[PDB]
Amino acid sequence: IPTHAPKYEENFNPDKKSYDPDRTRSEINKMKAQLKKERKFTMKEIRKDAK
Amino acid sequence: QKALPASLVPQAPPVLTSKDKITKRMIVVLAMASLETHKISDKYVLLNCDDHQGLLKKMGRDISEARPDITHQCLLTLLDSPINKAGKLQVYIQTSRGILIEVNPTVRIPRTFKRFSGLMVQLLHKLSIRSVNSEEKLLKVIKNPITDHLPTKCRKVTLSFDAPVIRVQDYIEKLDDDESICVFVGAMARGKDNFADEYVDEKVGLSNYPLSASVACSKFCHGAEDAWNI
Amino acid sequence: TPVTLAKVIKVLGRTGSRGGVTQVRVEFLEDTSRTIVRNVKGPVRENDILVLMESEREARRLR
Amino acid sequence: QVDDEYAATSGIMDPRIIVTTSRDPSTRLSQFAKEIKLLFPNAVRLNRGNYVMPNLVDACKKSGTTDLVVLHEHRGVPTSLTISHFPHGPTAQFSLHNVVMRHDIINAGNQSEVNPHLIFDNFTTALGKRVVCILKHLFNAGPKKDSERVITFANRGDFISVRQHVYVRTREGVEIAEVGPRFEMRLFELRLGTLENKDADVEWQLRRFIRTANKKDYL
Amino acid sequence: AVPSVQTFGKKKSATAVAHVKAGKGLIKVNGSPITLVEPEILRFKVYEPLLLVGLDKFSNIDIRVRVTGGGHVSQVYAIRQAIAKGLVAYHQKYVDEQSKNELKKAFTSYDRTLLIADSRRPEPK
Amino acid sequence: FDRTAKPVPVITSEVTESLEDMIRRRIQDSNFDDLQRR
Amino acid sequence: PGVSVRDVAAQDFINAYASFLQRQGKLEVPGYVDIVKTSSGNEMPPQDAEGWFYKRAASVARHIYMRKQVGVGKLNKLYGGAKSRGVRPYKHIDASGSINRKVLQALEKIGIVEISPKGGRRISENGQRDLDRIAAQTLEEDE
Amino acid sequence: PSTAQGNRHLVAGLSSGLLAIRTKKKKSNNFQRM
Amino acid sequence: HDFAVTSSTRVQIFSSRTRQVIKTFSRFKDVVYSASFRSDGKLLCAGDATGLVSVYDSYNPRTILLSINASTHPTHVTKFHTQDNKILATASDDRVTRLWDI
Amino acid sequence: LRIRMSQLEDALMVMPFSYVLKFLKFIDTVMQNKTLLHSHLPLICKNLFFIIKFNHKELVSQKNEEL
Amino acid sequence: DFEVVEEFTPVVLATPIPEEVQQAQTEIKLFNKWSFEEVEVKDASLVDYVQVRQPIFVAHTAGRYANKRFRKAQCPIIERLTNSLMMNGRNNGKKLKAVRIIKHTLDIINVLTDQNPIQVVVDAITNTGPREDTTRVGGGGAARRQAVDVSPLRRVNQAIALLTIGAREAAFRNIKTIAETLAEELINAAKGSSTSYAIKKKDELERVAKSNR
Amino acid sequence: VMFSSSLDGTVRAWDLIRYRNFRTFTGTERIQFNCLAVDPSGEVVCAGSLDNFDIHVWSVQTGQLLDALSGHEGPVSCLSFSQENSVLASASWDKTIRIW
RNA sequence: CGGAGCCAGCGAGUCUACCCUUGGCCGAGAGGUCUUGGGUGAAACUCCGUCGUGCUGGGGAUAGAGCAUUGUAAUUAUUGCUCUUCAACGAGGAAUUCCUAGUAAGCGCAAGUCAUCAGCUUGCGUUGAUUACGUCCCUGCCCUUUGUACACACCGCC
Repeated sequence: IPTHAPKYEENFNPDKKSYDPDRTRSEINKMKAQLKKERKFTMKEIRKDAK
Repeated sequence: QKALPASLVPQAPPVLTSKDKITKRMIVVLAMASLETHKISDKYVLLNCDDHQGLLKKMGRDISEARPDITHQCLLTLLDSPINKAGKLQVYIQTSRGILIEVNPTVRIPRTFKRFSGLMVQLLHKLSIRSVNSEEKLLKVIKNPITDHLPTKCRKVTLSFDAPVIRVQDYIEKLDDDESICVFVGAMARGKDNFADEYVDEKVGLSNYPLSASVACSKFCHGAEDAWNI
Repeated sequence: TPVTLAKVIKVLGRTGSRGGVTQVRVEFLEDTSRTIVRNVKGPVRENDILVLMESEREARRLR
Repeated sequence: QVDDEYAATSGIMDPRIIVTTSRDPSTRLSQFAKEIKLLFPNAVRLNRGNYVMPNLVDACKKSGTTDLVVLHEHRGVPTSLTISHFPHGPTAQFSLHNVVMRHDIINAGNQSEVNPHLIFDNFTTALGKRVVCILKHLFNAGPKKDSERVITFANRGDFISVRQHVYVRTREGVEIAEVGPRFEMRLFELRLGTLENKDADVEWQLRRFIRTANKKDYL
Repeated sequence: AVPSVQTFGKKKSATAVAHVKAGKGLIKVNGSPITLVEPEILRFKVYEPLLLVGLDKFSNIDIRVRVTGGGHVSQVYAIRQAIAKGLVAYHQKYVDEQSKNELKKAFTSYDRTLLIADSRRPEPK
Repeated sequence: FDRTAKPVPVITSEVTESLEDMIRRRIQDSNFDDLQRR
Repeated sequence: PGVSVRDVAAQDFINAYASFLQRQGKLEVPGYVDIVKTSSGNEMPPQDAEGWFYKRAASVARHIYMRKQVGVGKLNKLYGGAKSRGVRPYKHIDASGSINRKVLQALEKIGIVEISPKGGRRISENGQRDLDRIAAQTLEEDE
Repeated sequence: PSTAQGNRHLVAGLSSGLLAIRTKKKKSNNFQRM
Repeated sequence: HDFAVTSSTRVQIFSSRTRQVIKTFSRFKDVVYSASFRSDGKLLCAGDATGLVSVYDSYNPRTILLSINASTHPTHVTKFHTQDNKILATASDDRVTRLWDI
Repeated sequence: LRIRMSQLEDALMVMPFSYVLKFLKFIDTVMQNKTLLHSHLPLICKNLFFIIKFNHKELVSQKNEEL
Repeated sequence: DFEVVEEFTPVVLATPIPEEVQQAQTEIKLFNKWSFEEVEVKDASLVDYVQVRQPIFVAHTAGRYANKRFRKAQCPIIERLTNSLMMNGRNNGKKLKAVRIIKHTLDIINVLTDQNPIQVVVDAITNTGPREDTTRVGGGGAARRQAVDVSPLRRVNQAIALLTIGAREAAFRNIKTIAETLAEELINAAKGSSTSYAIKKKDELERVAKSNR
Repeated sequence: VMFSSSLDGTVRAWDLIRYRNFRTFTGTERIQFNCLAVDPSGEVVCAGSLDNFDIHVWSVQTGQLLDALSGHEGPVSCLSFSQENSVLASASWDKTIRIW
């Protein structure tokens, strides 16, 4: 039977995301998540003080 | 008078999985494995008897039941046994927390312990592990009960110490040409050998001595190899 | 193994059976006078036939 | 007192209620509709899918059901309920605003299912008496006086806060606990025929765009 | 001037009007013959009012069916209902009552939904 | 600027204890309103 | 008897008339045939490039028999369909106007159809005599 | 075969890579009432 | 009125009135060797150089009905019984013929 | 006695025919002690007549002179 | 001897009707091919639950069988097979596709085993339905099973279920389709070959019931 | 015992031993009854009117109105209990027989 | 992938020389253009040739080239179409929720009705099942414990 080696990262953490080996696509994914949460919080707060 | 095969060059055996409920094989089920993960604040670990004084006592449990080393050294024995190389075995494990893991024959389980610990953390939290060559998926958490994945003609026995002792060779040649054999062995440090009462019709044993877990696995595998001429 | 057939004559009610299992009282077909109490799994009604792999065993409750 | 299209069977007869969703509901709306059918008793739930509303109304009012609660959602979050009383009676349709449900929060046990007590807070106008009658003739008449669940419809500036509580009466007061869904519903329309037509005469509907809109309550 | 008979066959929203009169024996659904009624696996659902009683009942009468509404299977159920109760009504009015209730007995022994639809639903449990 | 209608009330601890001790008073003195049998 | 296009099915009229307009060869295939896709939603051109134009000509002949008077917009909205456009849900598209104008001009100069009042084009007299005859020989050869 | 009832064939396939087939083949209703 | 010609890695059914290929069977992996019709003329067996007898139904090349995996040697002759209908005799380069119930 | 009248016709219907035969043995012994026969006459009559009325088809097919 | 004349002129219609269609007025066959007479249920206790005594023309009787308890014991068993074939999320509602693949599998059942495919599928039902089973007697959750018998409606239900889902998993990613895998399954279940998913599952259920009887 | 229903709104029961009307069943809606049907095991009497579309189900042991069965859309013309399996069959002028 | 046949029901206030349409013509395509007047049609389905269990041709995210429509003016590429580039991704654990006939589920088409909704909501038809329809054994919730109400019968002090 053939025998493959298992791919896994060492010192795994689920809460952190996976370490992508590109610093210009992991960075855009990080800052897309950052603008989504800050935009959502910002416009939530301005519509509730408008209320 | 009987001719040869048309091709004497040796093919690799077909690696079997739960998607083949036809072929006669040997299933080995490592029951009551101690595979739990835990947080440190920053870090995730697999619960040992030795990575902590009282993380297990803070979780409530006792430290003697957090033994992943013995399912590690069973998994090494089963996947270095010749029946696994010949492709007549697959290894299911089920955690004491009720998590069923299917273990491919094609996997290379790492030889030291904490490499296996770091493998088990990512298996328990990502529910799947691919190969380095990334072509197939070779260690995965699947859905309970195990009888949905075991072959449709499969005698399911369990291993103990207090049972009518048999010999593995004549016991395996008792069963017929398409029947597999599912052997529930307990991967505890200690405990009652009743971990699989609801799946099993025959509770047997291998020796008259208190038999270790991987020694019971290797005994049943070597008996199966002699019964199937491997 | 020789099997035997038995027609339901009475679905027993108010027995304290486990749900999804109903006691029943069946009489045989080779001698249609002697009965035995069995307990079946699926939906059963009167005068339908069911198949007994053994008939040397009366049924208790299940609970 | 009991008004002119409820007076025939006010306390003579128990009601009979159907609770049904809008069309192809989400799972939280199905959980919500189960919560509404075991909010008020002798209510059963009916799986609306591929049901036309005229023959649904006709099948209900010849099977003998007293009234119908149709629930409308918005991505899980339920937004409307229409109560249609069937012997050519009224439909009060409401919007639901702050919905928190027990299937969302907590396995806190099971409910109580007793004929509850009912609290109505400051329904002072005649439209308030009308909506009190339409909200309480979908409950069972005459509970036991030691029934230990109460529900409350409290008007808070045209926003009916709706809650459900269980209670014991201890030595120094009364200790309350919150069961079931809390709301603030608000009536946006009454009309005098059933749900089938929308050609019925309107007794009340809110005027959103008049310039004296936010000056009064039950406008 | 001709002895003619009109019946109706309904399933969910399909509806089929069948005119039966005396003639040479032609059975036409929507202008096309009956042997063109698609989806072609339910053509025997359309045929069974003919094959249950024999084509010698249809050898002297011509039927025409106009089918609107519905879908494929609702239209074949409307067609077979219209054909069946149109043959029954023709043999009632212009042939003898003994063949009338022989036809009713044959269709009702096969399935009475050839003659009476299941119409108003649901049940509020 | 100006707006159409008073928006939906944000439920606070003080208003939930307001209707809470309201119904404490109500179900203490049992002055509630149900139907009666005919 | 009484022969027509209503008397014979879809396939047995369309491919029989396609064999007819194949072995007559008076068709003027567009030349940019073997390239085109009959729509914008079919990732490629038809599998039987030596004759799919004849089959389409027979199909529009049958369809202009059964309907009264259609035009190229009607034939495009007819021959269109759904599309696996990507990850998004699906919305209906149109067929290919150049191919439809080419086939209608082809059988226009053949003489089966002709331009009518209100616009569009109907069966001519010679084509009306022509179309049901090949269905009569369809039943004749498939007796 | 023995019951061919139509155009009858002899076929021979060659090792050259080709196939050889040799076959043997095979007014008014008023006026008619008058 | 039809005949099947076994060339390399395809079997073509010709018609006996036009002499063109009405239908063709091309989904073989190696050289197809034998191809015969059943006595009812309803289905078509073809032995292949990999020892895989594959029987389709005639006049439908897309529905392979069953693929008997015979010997690992090339199967050189496959024909149904002429009296019986449900047995198929395949001889191969294994010096042994086999009768298969289909 | 301690079984109730609502589930007595079920209590007597649950039991099989071997228990019916030993119930008949019980009744046969109890009507020799004529003290507790006469203090339970309608109960003995009701139970015994329901038992053999329900099990009549099998009882008349038993072949034993003892019974 | 004695003979009845009951038609007195050869019946010809103006609409031409095919010869096999007008041959179908002497006997009702399924898809005008498969006869329903001499189709017996070779295992008693399942006659009166597998229904083959009203012949049909196609497996699309739109009658209502799910509003009384044992009313689905007289849906024809071809249609019960069809309805059980049209189930998963992919193939829900598609009864015409299910009827079409039932037609294909009866054609290839007959062309493989040259016998009546309705008799083959009836034998497959009566060989597949398990005659014993285990319930889990609880005791609060004490993992012990007790063997019960099993009623004939449950045997027909579980027979059709085992056959159809065995055909699905046997067609899951192989070259064969659902019609060909269902044909192989119905043939093997009819003769009882222990190579089928369905009667291997029956033998397992009956053997476990024999074990903790 | 013998049961009778009349146009004055009452079903009532008659002992044919002591010749006493011992039971009288009325509804709640003031309707006139046109047909009745009793249980075999005479626990329940049942009656239908020609102006109410419901069926009125009374217990005989107590006197109360046990149920009002609803579902006909036409006046319930006739009632009958099956003598063996005790299923109720009503049939009404909405062209419908119904089995309860 | 490439052709073909076919089957609905809701609904009915318009930019009236730039909106929406019938038809002719141009381009493979989108779209253009010119005249006419102010809803026809669904998808799943059915049939006919070809492929083939393999990141598969299932996939289409990502990057390039080209043709247009539009936004003053592309000037961060407005969106459509054509050809390449073929990443990720293989039905989803423990647990958990809902569900009994035109029901679950598949499928499209319209509307947008003083609250709500367009990051969607509500209608409308098309196709349409499997399994319970028993039971209080488990989990709970409820009711009663004088029979009262008039006979007959049963019960016979929680």
